[PDB]
Amino acid sequence: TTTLAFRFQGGIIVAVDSRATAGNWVASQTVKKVIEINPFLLGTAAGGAADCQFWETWLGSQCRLHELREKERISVAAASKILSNLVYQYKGAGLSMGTMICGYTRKEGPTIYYVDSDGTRLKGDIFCVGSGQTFAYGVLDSNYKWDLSVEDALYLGKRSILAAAHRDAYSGGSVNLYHVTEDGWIYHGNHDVGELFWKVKEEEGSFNNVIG
Amino acid sequence: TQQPIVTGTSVISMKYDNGVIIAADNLGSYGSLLRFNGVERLIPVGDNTVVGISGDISDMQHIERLLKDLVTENAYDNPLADAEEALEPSYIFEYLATVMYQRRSKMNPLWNAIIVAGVQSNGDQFLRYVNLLGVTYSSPTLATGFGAHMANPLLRKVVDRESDIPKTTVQVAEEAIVNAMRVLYYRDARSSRNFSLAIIDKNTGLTFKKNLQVENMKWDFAKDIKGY
Amino acid sequence: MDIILGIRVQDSVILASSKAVTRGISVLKDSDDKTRQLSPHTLMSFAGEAGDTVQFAEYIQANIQLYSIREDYELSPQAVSSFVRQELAKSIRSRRPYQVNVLIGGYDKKKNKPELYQIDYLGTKVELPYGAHGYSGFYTFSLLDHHYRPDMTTEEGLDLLKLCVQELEKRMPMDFKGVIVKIVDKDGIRQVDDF
Amino acid sequence: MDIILGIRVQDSVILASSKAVTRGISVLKDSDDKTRQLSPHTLMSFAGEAGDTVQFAEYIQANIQLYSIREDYELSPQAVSSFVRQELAKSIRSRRPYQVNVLIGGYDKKKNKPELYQIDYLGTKVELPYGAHGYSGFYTFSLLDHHYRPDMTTEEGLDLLKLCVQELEKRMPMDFKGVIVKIVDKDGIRQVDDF
Amino acid sequence: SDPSSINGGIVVAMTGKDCVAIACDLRLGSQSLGVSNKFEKIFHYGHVFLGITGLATDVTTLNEMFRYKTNLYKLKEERAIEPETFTQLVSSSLYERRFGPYFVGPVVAGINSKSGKPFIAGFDLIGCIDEAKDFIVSGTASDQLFGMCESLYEPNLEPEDLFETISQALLNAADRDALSGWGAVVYIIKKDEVVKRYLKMRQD
Amino acid sequence: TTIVGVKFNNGVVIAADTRSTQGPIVADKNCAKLHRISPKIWCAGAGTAADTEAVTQLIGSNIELHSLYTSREPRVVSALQMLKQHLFKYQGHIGAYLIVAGVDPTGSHLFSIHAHGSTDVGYYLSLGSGSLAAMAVLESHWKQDLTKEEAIKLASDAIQAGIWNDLGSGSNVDVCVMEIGKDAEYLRNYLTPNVREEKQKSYKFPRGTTAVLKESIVNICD
Amino acid sequence: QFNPYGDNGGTILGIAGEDFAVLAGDTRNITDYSINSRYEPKVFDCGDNIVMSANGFAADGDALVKRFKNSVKWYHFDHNDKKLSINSAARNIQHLLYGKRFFPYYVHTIIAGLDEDGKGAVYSFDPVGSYEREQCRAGGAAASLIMPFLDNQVNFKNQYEPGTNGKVKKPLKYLSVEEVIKLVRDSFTSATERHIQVGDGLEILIVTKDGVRKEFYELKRD
Amino acid sequence: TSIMAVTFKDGVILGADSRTTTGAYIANRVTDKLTRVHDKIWCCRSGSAADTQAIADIVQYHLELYTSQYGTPSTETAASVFKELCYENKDNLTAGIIVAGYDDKNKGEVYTIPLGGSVHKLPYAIAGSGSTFIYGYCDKNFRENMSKEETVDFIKHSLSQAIKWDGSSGGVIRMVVLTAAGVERLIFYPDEYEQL
Amino acid sequence: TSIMAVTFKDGVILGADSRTTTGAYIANRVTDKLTRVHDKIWCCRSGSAADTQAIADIVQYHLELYTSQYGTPSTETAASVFKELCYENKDNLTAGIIVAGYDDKNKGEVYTIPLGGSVHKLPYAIAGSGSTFIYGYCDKNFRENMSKEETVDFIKHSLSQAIKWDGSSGGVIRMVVLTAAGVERLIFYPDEYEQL
Ligand SMILES: *[C@@](C)(CO)[C@](*)(O)[C@H](Cc1ccccc1)NC(=O)[C@H](Cc1ccc(OC)cc1)NC(=O)[C@H](C)NC(=O)CN1CCOCC1
Ligand SMILES: *[C@@](C)(CO)[C@](*)(O)[C@H](Cc1ccccc1)NC(=O)[C@H](Cc1ccc(OC)cc1)NC(=O)[C@H](C)NC(=O)CN1CCOCC1
Ligand SMILES: *[C@@](C)(CO)[C@](*)(O)[C@H](Cc1ccccc1)NC(=O)[C@H](Cc1ccc(OC)cc1)NC(=O)[C@H](C)NC(=O)CN1CCOCC1
Ligand SMILES: *[C@@](C)(CO)[C@](*)(O)[C@H](Cc1ccccc1)NC(=O)[C@H](Cc1ccc(OC)cc1)NC(=O)[C@H](C)NC(=O)CN1CCOCC1
Ligand SMILES: [Mg+2]
Ligand SMILES: [Mg+2]
Ligand SMILES: [Mg+2]
Repeated sequence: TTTLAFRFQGGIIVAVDSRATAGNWVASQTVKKVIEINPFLLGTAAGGAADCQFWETWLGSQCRLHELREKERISVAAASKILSNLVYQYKGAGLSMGTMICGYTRKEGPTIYYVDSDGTRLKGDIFCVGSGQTFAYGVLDSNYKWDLSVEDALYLGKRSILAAAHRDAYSGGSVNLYHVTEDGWIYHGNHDVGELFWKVKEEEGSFNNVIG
Repeated sequence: TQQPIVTGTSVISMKYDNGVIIAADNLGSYGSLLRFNGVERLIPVGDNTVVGISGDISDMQHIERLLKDLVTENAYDNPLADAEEALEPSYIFEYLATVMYQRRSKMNPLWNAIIVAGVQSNGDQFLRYVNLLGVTYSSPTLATGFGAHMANPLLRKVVDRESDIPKTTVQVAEEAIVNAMRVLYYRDARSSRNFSLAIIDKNTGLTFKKNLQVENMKWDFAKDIKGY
Repeated sequence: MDIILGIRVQDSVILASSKAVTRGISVLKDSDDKTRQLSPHTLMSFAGEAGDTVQFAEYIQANIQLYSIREDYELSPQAVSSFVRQELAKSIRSRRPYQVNVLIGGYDKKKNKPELYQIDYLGTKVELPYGAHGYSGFYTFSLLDHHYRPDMTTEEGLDLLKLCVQELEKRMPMDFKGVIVKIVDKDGIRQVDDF
Repeated sequence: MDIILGIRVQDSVILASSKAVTRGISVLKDSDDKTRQLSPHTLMSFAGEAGDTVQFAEYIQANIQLYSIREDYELSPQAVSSFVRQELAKSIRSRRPYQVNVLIGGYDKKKNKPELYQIDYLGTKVELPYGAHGYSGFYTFSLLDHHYRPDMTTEEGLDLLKLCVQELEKRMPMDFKGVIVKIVDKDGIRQVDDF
Repeated sequence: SDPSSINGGIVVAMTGKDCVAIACDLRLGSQSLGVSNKFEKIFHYGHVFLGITGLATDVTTLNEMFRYKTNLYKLKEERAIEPETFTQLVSSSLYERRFGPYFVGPVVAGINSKSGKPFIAGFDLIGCIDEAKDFIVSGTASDQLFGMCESLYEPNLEPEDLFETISQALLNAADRDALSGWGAVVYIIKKDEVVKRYLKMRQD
Repeated sequence: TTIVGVKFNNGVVIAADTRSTQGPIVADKNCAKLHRISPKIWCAGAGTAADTEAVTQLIGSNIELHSLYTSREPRVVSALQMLKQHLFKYQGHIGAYLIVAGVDPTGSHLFSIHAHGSTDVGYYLSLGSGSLAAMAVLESHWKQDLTKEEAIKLASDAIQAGIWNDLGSGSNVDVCVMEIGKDAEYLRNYLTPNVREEKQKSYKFPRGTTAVLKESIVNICD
Repeated sequence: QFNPYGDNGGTILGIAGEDFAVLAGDTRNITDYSINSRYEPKVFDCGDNIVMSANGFAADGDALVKRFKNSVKWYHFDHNDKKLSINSAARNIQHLLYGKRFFPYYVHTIIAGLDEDGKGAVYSFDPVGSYEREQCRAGGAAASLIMPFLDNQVNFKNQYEPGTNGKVKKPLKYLSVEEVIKLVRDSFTSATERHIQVGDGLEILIVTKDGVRKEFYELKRD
Repeated sequence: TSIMAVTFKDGVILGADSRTTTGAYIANRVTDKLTRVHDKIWCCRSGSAADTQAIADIVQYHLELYTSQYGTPSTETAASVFKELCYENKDNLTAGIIVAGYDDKNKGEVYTIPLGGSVHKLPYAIAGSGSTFIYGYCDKNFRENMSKEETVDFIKHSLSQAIKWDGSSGGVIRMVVLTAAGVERLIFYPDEYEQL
Repeated sequence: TSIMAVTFKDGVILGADSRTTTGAYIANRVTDKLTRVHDKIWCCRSGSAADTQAIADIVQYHLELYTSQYGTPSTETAASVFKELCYENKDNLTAGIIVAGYDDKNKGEVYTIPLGGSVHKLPYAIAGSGSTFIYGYCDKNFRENMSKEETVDFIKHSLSQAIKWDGSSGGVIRMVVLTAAGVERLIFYPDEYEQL
């Protein structure tokens, strides 16, 4: 894995790769690492695959029960804390999860929470999580400004995953883009690295290390 | 977590046209010490099933008691206990297979390898294997321990697939089993000369043979062999 | 030791190397120069096990300087890099191997081309447009994949390098106390004093 | 987590805590507040194992806040510190102990005196004029032994604290991304925004 | 710390009608970090081609070593070494380091200049010769390559057809291995002409 | 591996399967495990593949030099002595398990050698992962005073037992017959009972299927 | 110390068409270097047009299939004989597997059938419950051999349109049941050649709206 | 292994089973564990087959060279050469050897050499895994100055019991008789000795 | 330990040495390893002294309670109770027990229970560290339907050899005779048995 999500002028961008690994064996190239909890909440998946898939869909069930009981959509803080308190109960048992709870509510505004399997829970504007997080940080940090346009922000997220997909051996497949606004999340397509790399190389003039 | 102490070696078996044959030697080994020589490792259940057991003997004796108790329990409130509602080989097997897998799942296994041979009520031959891990499988020929390595190759020359079963008589099948037992005596360091053999036929029923011996052995060429 | 970078541009090779020397819970020095001049147009930066690094660098330096005097001629960067690789390739199957990773930046005067070689302690050599050793590469490679162009100037290369150092200072766990930058071109080797 | 300091002066207690949250080779956050307000005149800073720290701090916070509501009264710093110690003293012989070290800075309104308590994960409590947890103490204790006086003002205490942070930034191996400073006195708890 | 899977890479070779093909990927990494996308693993000494997978320092060392040995061979014999003879030289040299071996998976390919017969061969790290009519595979995606070659291959393929078969074998095998890929090269070898083609493949 | 050796009337026959493995993967489907030490002394090898090849060549080389030195045809006991002393010296680290057989002026012989350097004598022997499957057949069907054609049948049957029942053995059966007073006949692929069936489909791709970036002529000449 | 796990070998394969789906698996069962059975089926009809296989450790595999079959039964009892959809069956299986997250079922599970729009569906699982719908999946010992072949021949990966300069990809299209069975048979014969734990026989279960049909084919027994 | 050597009136007799094991598998059921190092000096081999074989070959070489220079060696001399090899290489060897020989002056002699490499001259000796089961029997039944037929029976009955209880022992019972008359090889098959 | 139990014409006799060891030190040279679980049901104890003692005490309690309700228990019943404890607690026990008893219907009976917890009914049984050295002797010398004097000699000679070879066995030879007549305790000192 490589997953990122950053806050900016026009809301939140969330971008993930789609590769699954079993050692050096490429298990899948078409995995969904973003889970749509509700029209205003997203969850990213990094680490152990069943762990992420099982507990994040479980998280969605707890969020649904909240809005049934409280007649109100759960806050990003409360949603993230349900998940962090859960994994803390399993601390030491060997769960492997690197997650980001992204979403919008009225009281909070656009919010991102990093939650991992040691029980670390952090609010923040920028996070990159997974085996290729460093590669994504390299591109994202060096190009990030708060005043990015929706168009430029979408691309930077896409380009940052591509950067990690290229260098990190345990990342790749395709890029899944999302954009979170006050009106909810919007899906911005699946982008296969097979075509996206050459399209980016040609148009951007980057990736000069590769034989053109 | 166990370690086996007093142990039994190979159990071998095969199908033939009208039924099944099964055999196992009468030894209870204590490591390299050939401690006990009067051990029966074939245990009949009713008049239509024989259970052959290898591995730990204390665990074998426990399984004996379970089968003994199963016959008693089946007879309770059962007017057809000796007819339509008698214990089938398939019932006895599934029961053991359940126990074996439950015990391995509790990290406290019955340290055995088991072959259930018999004939079903509709005349069909039954032959299936189960071990300490709860692993199960069926085949025209089945064998445990060294038997798997040495007996199966010989028995598979007689019955290589399903279509070879109707073509195999009880005379041919028993001859192959007795031959295999001799080969095991030559080559298995924890085997004995004395053994038991059982035949379960759909017509003649259960024939249990005790106190058999390996015979017609080739040892004479030994005199010609000198040094290394 | 820890951070050593390298960038080859149109007309020069730029090497950046961290100044910190740490041991236990103390930064013993913050002005350390992790490099040796092998010849007038060849520079080698190094990083790895304490002691091994300097001992190896100076040993190579002595050998190249000996060759220069003997033949009254400067070895090509390619030739020096192959010599260094072979020494490390011997080393790895010794009783106690040199645990040193190096970058060799040089200007080939016959070809009029800059050259950057990355060699690890196993003796694994590769020519690259940009290189790094240790954890640095996990940030800089992807960054350079994006921002690097082959026809850049030395000034453009230094700005590209500043972008790397800023990213490392932001995301690396350890304080490496900045870097010493050196440029290798047709006119030889010189140090950038204000970085 | 890593660096947490504390200094008790004439009329206040000052707590300094690092802002970095690092995990592997990445600084995930550089603005983290490693503290919780237990009561209006009691502040607890913390450091240790990931997850355990915040989980423990908030658990204590909940308990003290519960007491405050029940009795409509604020517990003394001494009382809070003894409660915290006992929780850690239980913890250490549990199946999975809290691996958290804490500093408790408070102002006792009945005595009109500032108080600083240092408690480690074993449940080892000591009242001190100045305290630290982790590797920080190996630099700051000797420094404060020299420069500390008991009758200092809050401003003098902050300058004394700046002297500590400068020394840590110079000699510590890791980048801890500066500190968040907070002052506990007769008027409660407030944060210094420009440090 | 398993020498054969630190750097990563793959090589494959095939025979056709009066021709042979040998192909390799271009990746060199340090475990998860991809470092170089130009690292070729196929070399040649006269008309005999050698591919080498495994630990990259040994790949380089052995190339240099066999260049050394084939150059002296040619000077003393006054002729180019043949694939069958070179195969024996590789085996001797590897077994010389029996209890401190080079962590490699070499593959010989070429056409005998005298008989005109296509020839391929593979080795383990310790020298055991694996000769084959059809194909040889090597590297971190050897399982993948075995599966591709065993299904896709047919005998007596024409050079142009053989190119498609070997290229598809390598590409699809590489895409299922994390440590292989990042570009690829294919050599088509006829009796007296050799074509070298760089393949377009996914760069992740 | 599965390898056997069987003695008969006027000589000795050895046989072997042709599978080579790396873990669960079949590396070679038709490898040669029968090795010539001298013209009339052949060796079947099991264990570490390179070791059986190297040790048999080294001793074979030294046997040829010895035969030229003494002006005599080499003896099986010489190969046996040289092999066991070599293997013993390496305390089992050279993982070669060999069945040594042949004819010489003394007569016909059959031995086995283990990696640690112990040697056995016998009329019928089997080594390798499928030695138990083979030995089962040998123990069942072997008798004194076998003919040539009977011994070949018994030997190939013992290898077949390994081929079918042992996962470490497969493919074809190689045989080598060493009769007294005659040339040794090496029967490569004596049986081939594992031919691959016709594939359901041809996977010949349309020309141009593969995307190419660059082309170039390679220079192989001087 | 007692080791509760074992490896029973074999390999399985699932392919989905437009109005059908196949789940294939070899019939060989092994431990170490011994063959236990040449015909021991591990692809099962579980009712509601769902076929299932759990390959790896057979004791765990049988246990899982047994539990899922029972899950289908109680689904009917508790929800008025409602048909269990393939997507619902997949999620249920995730909970069965994840239920033993800290003492896992050592199996790679594949199920196949039709979705609620009548289109072919294949779902695949890891040992602890993670799952994903795909057109294509191989599982088990020889998965690494077969899977890349499927990427190439089912999803047309790395295949471009001839003469388009590697710019236009080969278009995706569904395969006929005749074409899919050809690929399955070729996949297994290829895997049997190079993997020692694969062979003996091939059993394919085909699933259409009409029901579940079977087909059996011989494989090499070495 | 079960092995033994017994002195008697006319000389000495060596005895051994014929089983070689690799684990519980019998690698050779017709092994010859009685090996000639000189005309009338033989030894019984127990422990590692490879080690005992390599030792016996070296001893045979030493005694052949001894004979070329100094004539027939004593049985004590042979035992000393075995000891020297076993003692000096004790860390790398697993060999329990019984040396037995016939002189005309000294008559029958038996020397046993355990794992350590120590030498022990005895009237009779037993060794190998199966010997543990017959210490009681052999002690109660051994007499000095037995006849040939009595000694053959003593060995046959002893090894029969050792074979019966030890799984690592079996096959045929080989024996070698060393007297002034010469060297005689004897063999005894299961059908005879099992029902003793 | 060396221990044994032997059935004969009039009933059964138990036999044992008297040595208890903590390493190579003899903690007790006059130990009583023959213990009463019922009037005419006794057992020989080998293995851990603490384990066998704790087991024997529980069995004695079970059979006393059995007798209160159902009268005299059979020897088989006693062996079953021993088995139940040994089998179900096999992971935590090191106990090799021989059970011997006299019924009037069943006469003399011997049941041996090794480490695993399996049961084996035999004409005679031997156990303990020193038993290994007398398998050969006991097999060759045992006969069914022996007299009292013959059986006493058989046990005395057997344990004498076991003691002679086993360092973990020694002291006096205790015996317990179980017949219709009653219970008789016998003792035999070194000065007698050593020179047999
Ligand atoms: C990248 C690829 C690096 O792994 C991502 O972290 C990726 C995230 C992801 C999220 C949702 C769905 C698929 C993939 N993670 C993986 O692909 C993951 C890597 C991993 C394996 C094992 C781990 O130990 C807990 C941690 C991470 N791969 C898997 O989970 C694979 C598919 N399954 C297994 O390895 C099965 N194991 C899991 C642990 O328990 C034993 C069985
Ligand atoms: C059967 C196939 C064993 O499965 C035979 O013993 C066969 C013998 C043989 C002889 C000549 C030519 C071909 C084959 N042995 C092998 O195929 C052998 C299997 C084996 C692997 C590892 C072993 O111990 C570590 C022992 C036996 N295969 C090989 O030697 C292959 C070619 N090489 C390797 O697996 C790599 N070796 C390198 C040396 O170190 C051990 C691993
Ligand atoms: C009886 C059978 C067991 O002790 C004898 O001692 C017998 C003696 C003998 C056999 C043949 C020819 C002459 C004498 N010994 C064996 O059969 C022996 C058992 C043994 C193996 C290893 C030992 O420690 C090194 C000690 C005893 N068997 C062998 O030597 C066989 C041929 N080889 C192996 O089992 C391979 N060994 C090599 C050493 O490391 C363990 C694997
Ligand atoms: C002979 C001497 C040796 O086996 C007998 O088995 C004898 C039986 C006996 C002794 C007294 C009373 C009735 C029966 N056993 C011992 O003397 C026994 C030796 C032994 C110790 C530990 C064992 O494993 C647990 C097995 C055998 N000695 C003891 O039990 C003495 C009293 N205790 C110790 O040595 C202390 N042990 C406790 C267990 O852990 C090791 C240290
Ligand atoms: Mg990648
Ligand atoms: Mg086979
Ligand atoms: Mg004593």
